[PDB]
Amino acid sequence: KVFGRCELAAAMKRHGLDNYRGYSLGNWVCAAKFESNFNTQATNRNTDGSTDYGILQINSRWWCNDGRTPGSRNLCNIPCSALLSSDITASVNCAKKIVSDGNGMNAWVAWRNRCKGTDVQAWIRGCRL
Ligand SMILES: [Cl-]
Ligand SMILES: [Cl-]
Ligand SMILES: [Cl-]
Repeated sequence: KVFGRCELAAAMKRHGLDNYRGYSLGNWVCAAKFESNFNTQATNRNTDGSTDYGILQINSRWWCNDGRTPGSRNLCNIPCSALLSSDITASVNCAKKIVSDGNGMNAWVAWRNRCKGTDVQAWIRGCRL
């Protein structure tokens, strides 16, 4: 599913991501924009052989099981395929664990490089929330 911008903001809020660990909704929408362009089915293969999955490009090295990332963990206790669903529940619940791991949203390098320090409120501007 490719979400609309406000549609995704609303879904993220519904699932308790708004201001989670102090990160406003615009941060999360911005991260999703640059990670996946709002496409739940996004996948990308990393140089280390791991894969990133879903709207927030969650990585199989630590967070989910895909059966093909040697030496990896599955800390969200989910198959990576669950992160591709039109229902963002699994991605949100896993993101909550990731952002709580110590480095906040810096875990998403694209958030650090493209969202951090910017006017992230622009991502939810106009949205009925
Ligand atoms: Cl915001
Ligand atoms: Cl594996
Ligand atoms: Cl980047």
